[PDB]
Amino acid sequence: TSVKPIFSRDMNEAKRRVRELYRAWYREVPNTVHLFQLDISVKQGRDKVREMFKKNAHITDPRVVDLLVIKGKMELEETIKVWKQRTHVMRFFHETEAPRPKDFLSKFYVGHDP
Amino acid sequence: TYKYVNLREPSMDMKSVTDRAAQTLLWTELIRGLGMTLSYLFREPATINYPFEKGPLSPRFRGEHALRRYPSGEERCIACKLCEAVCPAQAITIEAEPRADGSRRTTRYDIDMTKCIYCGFCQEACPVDAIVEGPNFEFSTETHEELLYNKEKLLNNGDKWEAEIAANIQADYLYR
Amino acid sequence: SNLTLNFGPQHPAAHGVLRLVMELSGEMVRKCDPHIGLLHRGTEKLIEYKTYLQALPYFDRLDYVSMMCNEQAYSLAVEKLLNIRPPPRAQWIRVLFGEITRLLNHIMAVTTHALDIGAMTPFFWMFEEREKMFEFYERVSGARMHAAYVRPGGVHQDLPLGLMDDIYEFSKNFSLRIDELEEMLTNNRIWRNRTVDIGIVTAEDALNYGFSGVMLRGSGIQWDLRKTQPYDVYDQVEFDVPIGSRGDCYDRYLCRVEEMRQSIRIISQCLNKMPPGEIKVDDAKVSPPKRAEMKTSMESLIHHFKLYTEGYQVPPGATYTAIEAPKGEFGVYLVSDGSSRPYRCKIKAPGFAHLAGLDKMSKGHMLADVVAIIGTQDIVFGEVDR
Amino acid sequence: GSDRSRFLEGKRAVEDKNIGPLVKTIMTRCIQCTRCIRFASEIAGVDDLGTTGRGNDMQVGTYIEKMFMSELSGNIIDICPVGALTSKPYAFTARPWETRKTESIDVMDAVGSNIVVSTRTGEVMRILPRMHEDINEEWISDKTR
Amino acid sequence: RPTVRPRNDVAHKQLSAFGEYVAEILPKYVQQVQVSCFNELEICIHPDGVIPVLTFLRDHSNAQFKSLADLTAVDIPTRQNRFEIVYNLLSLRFNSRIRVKTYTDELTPIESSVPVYKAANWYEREIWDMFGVFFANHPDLRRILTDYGFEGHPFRKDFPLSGYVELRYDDEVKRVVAEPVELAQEFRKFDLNSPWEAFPAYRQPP
Amino acid sequence: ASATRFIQWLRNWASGRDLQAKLQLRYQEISKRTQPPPKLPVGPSHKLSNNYYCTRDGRREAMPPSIVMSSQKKAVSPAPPIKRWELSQDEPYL
Amino acid sequence: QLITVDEKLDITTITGVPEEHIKTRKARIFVPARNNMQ
Amino acid sequence: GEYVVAKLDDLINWARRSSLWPMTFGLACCAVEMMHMAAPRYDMDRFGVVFRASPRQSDVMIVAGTLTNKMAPALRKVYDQMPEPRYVVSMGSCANGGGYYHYSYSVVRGCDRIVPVDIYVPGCPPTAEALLYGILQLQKKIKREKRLRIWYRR
Amino acid sequence: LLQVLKRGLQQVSGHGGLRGYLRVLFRANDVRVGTLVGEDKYGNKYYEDNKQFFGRHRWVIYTTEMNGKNTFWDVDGSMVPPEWHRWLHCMTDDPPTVKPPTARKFIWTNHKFNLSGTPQQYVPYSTTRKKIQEWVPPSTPYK
Amino acid sequence: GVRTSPTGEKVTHTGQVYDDGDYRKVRFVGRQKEVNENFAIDLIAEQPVSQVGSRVISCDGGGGALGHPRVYINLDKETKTGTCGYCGLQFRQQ
Ligand code: SF4
Ligand code: SF4
Ligand code: SF4
Ligand code: SF4
Ligand code: SF4
Ligand SMILES: [K+]
Ligand SMILES: [Zn+2]
Repeated sequence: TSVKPIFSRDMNEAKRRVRELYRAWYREVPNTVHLFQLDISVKQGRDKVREMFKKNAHITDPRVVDLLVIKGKMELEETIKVWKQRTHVMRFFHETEAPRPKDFLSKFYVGHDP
Repeated sequence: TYKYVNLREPSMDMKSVTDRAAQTLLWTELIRGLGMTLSYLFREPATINYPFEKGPLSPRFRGEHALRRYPSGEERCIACKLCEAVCPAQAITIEAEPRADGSRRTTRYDIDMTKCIYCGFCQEACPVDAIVEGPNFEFSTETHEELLYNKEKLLNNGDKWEAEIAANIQADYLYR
Repeated sequence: SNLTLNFGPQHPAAHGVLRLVMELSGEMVRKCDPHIGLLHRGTEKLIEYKTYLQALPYFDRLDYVSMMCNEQAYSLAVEKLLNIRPPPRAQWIRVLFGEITRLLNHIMAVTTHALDIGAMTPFFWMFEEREKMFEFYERVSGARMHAAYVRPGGVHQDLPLGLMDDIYEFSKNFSLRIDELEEMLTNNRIWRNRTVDIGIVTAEDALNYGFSGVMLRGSGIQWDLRKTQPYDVYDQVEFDVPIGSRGDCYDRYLCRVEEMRQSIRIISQCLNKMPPGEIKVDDAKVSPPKRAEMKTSMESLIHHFKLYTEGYQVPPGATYTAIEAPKGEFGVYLVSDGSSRPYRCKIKAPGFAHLAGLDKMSKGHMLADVVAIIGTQDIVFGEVDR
Repeated sequence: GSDRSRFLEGKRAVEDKNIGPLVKTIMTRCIQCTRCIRFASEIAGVDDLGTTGRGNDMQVGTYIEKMFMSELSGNIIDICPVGALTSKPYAFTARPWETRKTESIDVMDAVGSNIVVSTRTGEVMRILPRMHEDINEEWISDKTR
Repeated sequence: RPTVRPRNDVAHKQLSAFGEYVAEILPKYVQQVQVSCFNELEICIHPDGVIPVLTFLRDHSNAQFKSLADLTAVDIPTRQNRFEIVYNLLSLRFNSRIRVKTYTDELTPIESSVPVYKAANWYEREIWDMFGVFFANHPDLRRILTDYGFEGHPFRKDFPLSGYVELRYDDEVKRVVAEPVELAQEFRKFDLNSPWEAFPAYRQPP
Repeated sequence: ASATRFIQWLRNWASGRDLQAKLQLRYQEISKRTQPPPKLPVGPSHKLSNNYYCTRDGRREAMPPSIVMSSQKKAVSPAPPIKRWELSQDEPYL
Repeated sequence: QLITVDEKLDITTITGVPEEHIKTRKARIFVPARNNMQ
Repeated sequence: GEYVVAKLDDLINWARRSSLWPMTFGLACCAVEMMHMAAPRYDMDRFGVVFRASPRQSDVMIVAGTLTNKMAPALRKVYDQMPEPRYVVSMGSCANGGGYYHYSYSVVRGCDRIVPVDIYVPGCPPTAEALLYGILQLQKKIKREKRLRIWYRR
Repeated sequence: LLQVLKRGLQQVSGHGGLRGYLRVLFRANDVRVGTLVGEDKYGNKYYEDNKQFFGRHRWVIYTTEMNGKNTFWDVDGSMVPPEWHRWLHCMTDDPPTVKPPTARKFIWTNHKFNLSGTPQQYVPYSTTRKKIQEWVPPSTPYK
Repeated sequence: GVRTSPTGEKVTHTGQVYDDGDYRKVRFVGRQKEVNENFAIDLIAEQPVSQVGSRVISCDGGGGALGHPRVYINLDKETKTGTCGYCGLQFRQQ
């Protein structure tokens, strides 16, 4: 269990980078909504940032966390430098996807998928 | 072995220096370029009068697909699926069963002409000269759906073009 | 200020689309950041789901101005792993059409370079020559561009009777067409103002940045894979390698024009030295048998059946095989796992490393020069993006 | 084997034999390996198959017009190395390279024979045995097949 | 023999001798040296040795591999380190090619070789994009081939051929949208491998 | 081919060449579009004897790589230094 | 210098696979049965 | 009444099919055959199809090559900026329906998922003549338009 | 220069006077006179002139009516029947008047041009029959 | 041997035809159903049986290399003809 680190030597070092990235994303959302003329609000944008961060909250490997931050920074750079277009930003919200059934009965009626 | 494309010393004698000054001030090499375009103005153009005149093609030309018959009218295809196996684009779809007379024949033979890369591997693979690429290239359509050929369309193509297809195969089959 | 170049010119252009994000200060270019992948089509992944024969047409569509040369590179790599050898007549045909392909590429490279700089007329003259060469492609393969003609083991079919006479008639007049092109450009002071001392690259930098082909020889490096690592029958033809002295766009343009002349010189020898014989390896476990044999002999039918369904198995191994393609070193890192489908196929496109050097080469130049530098690299985004 | 032929003569051709609705015989393809004969006698306990004639004319069959209708008869399709014995229900419907194999279990009896279900484009194409030494070896019954 | 590729024992011997040469000079990093039957030399090294080994091959007077022909990766899921990093180098001085290979997994970074070859810049961006291998100290590491916001690394063996999402234009939102992939015709998987062994010389022990 | 003699002189003078000798348009010098049938040769494995496949099996002559060193005197270069190229005698300078 | 990681190796969050195709799929690990036809 | 509307339709249809200014999206190898249609042998200019046309001056978009996901939003944007009437010609298998790269993760399976298409030109690539046949087919499509006839009967 | 003008006048006479000369000028944008090679059953007329350069040495003057369609102004390449398609595209040197195609009973006696965008356009469909047969409940209330 | 179903839709040579309540026949409204009229099963049945002298005959479909792979047909059975498995031509021993 001896491995080469990416950036952080432990979880505490890794969590510092996570918080720094959250700060950058949090401050960027108002500019993104304006630059891309999004129809979503700033609260919706910041809620989306929180949801994406929360889904990875269970990780305990500092190397995995480093990669998640590395990828999150890349995503932020794409947004700030406006390499993304309006469609790329809005892909986080899945507006044209119909809600998919969650409970057993709804899934049972519509198909065979679990 | 190599050669230099641009390793030359301009002469610095007065006569040569004055040749370059004359070129600079009197635009001689620009005039020369005007001579070339003027000569082309008086050349016969290379344009042909399409669709009354057509570009030349060879018997090997790979155009629209067709399914062929024997002289008796029986289909050549015996549903071996070699064309479907080799197709680099997976453009061919085949189903088969015993025909009412016991023959081994297809019940489905589809070519998605928008998946096809018009490579001719199917006609190379076919062991009985059943699927060929014909000489036709003027079959553009107004809808996507019209380019999803089923077996009836491909057999109709064979019956439509067999006169030309047979002669082209006669011309090239000794190279195969 | 920040600026984005347009995807492509407002006239027909066949290089693909590029998103160039640039940083400018006044007229000068300070940073170039090409954003590619606009023609990325996952070719390298698709090949893993194909037999070796099924993957061959993908190479026509990489540098789709140099079709048969890309076919040759892939064929040589598979022949090496197969440990077989194509017959001598096929090798001569491959060199003959390799140089016809070089002419096709250099016409496109030189004339569209000129067309983007504003010199429209030569494109029209020389594309009539390209149209006649498309006819040679069509007469051997039935296709004007994506012939799929050169295959591991040799070529698909022998030349039709009368083709070599027509290639001779074409070649007889082509140098005159080059001369007319040089009359328009070589000594033109406007052309020289757009190219001389533009995009200079040192010999040392060109090597470290991964350059190849004319991008090396323009800087004086004496290197050509047809000379140093010959393949097929290139060791049996005589030709000179043009070498630049200034390492700029003008010298690279002169190198490409002179290479066209040397290609005619090679084609001349190929037309006279063409030997008789079969045109694909006489091993029916690799190359399919003749149709008459397939319809008469039990062994031939089996091998035809198996070669067109499973395909031939290739012994396990990995090779990096490269050729002197018209745009530079074109290679394939081909990994075989012993089956009839390649395990991995990395494609080395010469334009990939050339375009990566656009930022280096454009330093200290103006916006209009960026167009000239892209042209001198001769970039096609099918091979860059794959 | 070699990659070419040097056989310059005409080929033999034999007449086909009707042995029932499950097994189609194209006996010109037979290579006289006698696997079917040995299977019928030893595994199935049915001494109906043999060889008639001699030399190049030796023919596998029943001699008289007879049906090989045993509950294990369909297994001769698998053991025949060539297309001399083929499944009549399956005829012409698929090629092996395009089928997807689902390893499954048979429910037609309580033996639990291990099977492979061959499917193509969402359709069941045939049933093959799956080797299991402790249950069905490499055979299945005709109802299972 | 007209159909058989001829051998070249002279080059096989030269490359073998140079293979030992490199192994003797870099024993800290070199794990294996082999020469293929078609005369290609491969140096298999520990990943820590990327910069020392590449620098040596570039700058040593008996090597002078000044040109990086290609840098790529191969995914072999059955290996503990599934990724194999392959450097194809060329020496114009000695008219020779060498191949250097190392390995890594999903979470272990590899040192960027941009300091040795400027050519490596984009090759490493492509490896990161297509395989997800991280290169330490890379000046500008980011996707290069895939679309912005693309998730996953498509050249991994376990990434599906058609991916997970596909695009279309939606009139209601007046933009191109991304949705889970559905195919009118599923790609038809073929089982092509013959059940009979083809090459005895490569048989693995039971 | 059908240009008047005056027009031939004008475009010859303007271009500075004898264009009429190398016209870019093809006339009757090209091959006929119907040719006699070919009779193509056969390869060297088309023999009735002394032709066993195991004597001409290239694929089966391939071997796994030779292992020179596994982790299980004069210096050398990967090959002799490349020989300096010669100037063309056909035309050294453009 | 190396670090110490005692976590079980898990890369689900960095593979880009949708959750539906991680949590509801059942992988089957097997040696394919010999095709009984050969 | 109906006679005057019928002839006005003929006049405007004639003008539009006689002056087709194309915006070419030269995406991949199909663009090469498009260049050969502009080249002297076919000279599309002789039909009134100009060589160089700005996207805001264009009447027809020719999609000549593979459309990737990365490129699809930019192609739609150019189409949306085209002044009407506007037509789209899909050239080649890739543009028609994905072609050789149909099963790729990065490729749009036909440009008709992004823009309406008027003419599909088959081939990989279609020959320059096959493309010219497609453009001539679009001209006859414009000839059949009855815009004023429909408007009069509203 | 006078001989060029004479050849210009010869074309007017060679197209049956001014009316015929103007007709071909506006239908075909070309007034060249060639040798008549033949006419197919639909009315297309095929001409050759081997003094023209390769490409312009063969051409077809399309019929004014084909399969009930007025093709005086609307012509297209798909109107050439297959037996002439080979000759017109220089896939062969012999016209069907000298090398007629082999007759087969199944070959279309009537060529059809591109039918896209008309009520005769091709419409794809699945040519296979139903796979799974459903159980039909009894038509009586025995329950 | 085309025949029209009760709804008037032609049946193909593969027996396909949309049934009464199948919405999919809406695709043919205002257009047509492409059906090839030359049913191969009917055309091969018009060929006469070929009378031959030998017990074994070979067929390659005619045209030499332009036909199908050459196969040999046993004619011992007198209750039926020998049928070519590629082209459907029939033979009988006289
Ligand atoms: S031409 Fe090529 S891509 Fe098209 S159907 Fe035939 S094999 Fe498939
Ligand atoms: S067309 Fe030819 S290759 Fe394809 S299934 Fe039919 S007989 Fe076999
Ligand atoms: S198993 Fe097949 S090949 Fe063997 S004897 Fe029986 S029928 Fe002949
Ligand atoms: S598939 Fe096998 S059994 Fe059938 S004909 Fe071919 S070799 Fe004979
Ligand atoms: S359809 Fe063919 S020629 Fe056109 S872009 Fe695609 S691969 Fe290239
Ligand atoms: K069997
Ligand atoms: Zn037959």
